[PDB]
Amino acid sequence: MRIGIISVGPGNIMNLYRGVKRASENFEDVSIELVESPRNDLYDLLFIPGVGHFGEGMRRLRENDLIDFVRKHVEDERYVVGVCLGMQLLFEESEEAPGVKGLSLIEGNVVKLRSRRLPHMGWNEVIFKDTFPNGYYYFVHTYRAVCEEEHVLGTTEYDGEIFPSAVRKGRILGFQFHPEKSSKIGRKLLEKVIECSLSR
Repeated sequence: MRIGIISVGPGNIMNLYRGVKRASENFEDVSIELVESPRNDLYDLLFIPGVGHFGEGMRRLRENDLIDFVRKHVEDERYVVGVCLGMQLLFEESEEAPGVKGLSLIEGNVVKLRSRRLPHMGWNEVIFKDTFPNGYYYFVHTYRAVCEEEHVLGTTEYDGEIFPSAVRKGRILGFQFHPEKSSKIGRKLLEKVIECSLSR
C-alpha cells in the first residue's frame, strides 16, 4: 500500500528511505513518501525514524503537528514503526528529557544504559521472540526502553545489561537498532516489516 517515512525528526532519514525503498522492491503497488505534515492521508506503514535526544525528537514532531497524525494511525489500526530514537519516542517518558511527554504509544519509559562506556555502539545480536531474523544489527544509542514482557519483540545485551532492542504492541513496532545500517539481515528485517503490513 502506502508507506510513509517521517522526515522532520533529528538525523538524516535518506538512508532509512533507501533501505525501505530497496526492500519494497520485491513486492509491488508499494508507494513510499516522506512525511513532513498531516497534509497527507493515512498510510498503511508509517515509519518514525530519528537519531538524537528524546526532547528534540518530540519537538520536531509537534512543531510540524505530526503527533496526532501518528496517534491517528494507531487508532485507525495501521502499522506504525519506530526506528532508533523513533522507537523511544513510542514510550511515555525518558530520563534524557524530564517533563517532556513521549508519544505514549506503548506503556513504559526510557532510561540510560547502565554501562560506564557510552554510547552503546557497534554490532550486537538481537534475539527475536518470533517473526523477525535473529542476528547482528548495528546500534548507536545511549538510552533503552523499559517495558513489560508483553511488549518485548527482541532482546540484546550490552556490557552485562539485557534490554529490549525491539518492541511490539499490536501493529506498533519499534527497533532500537538501525535496520538500514545492518546490511543483509537488515534489508531482510525491513522486508519482513513490509510483508507484515501487506497482510492483516
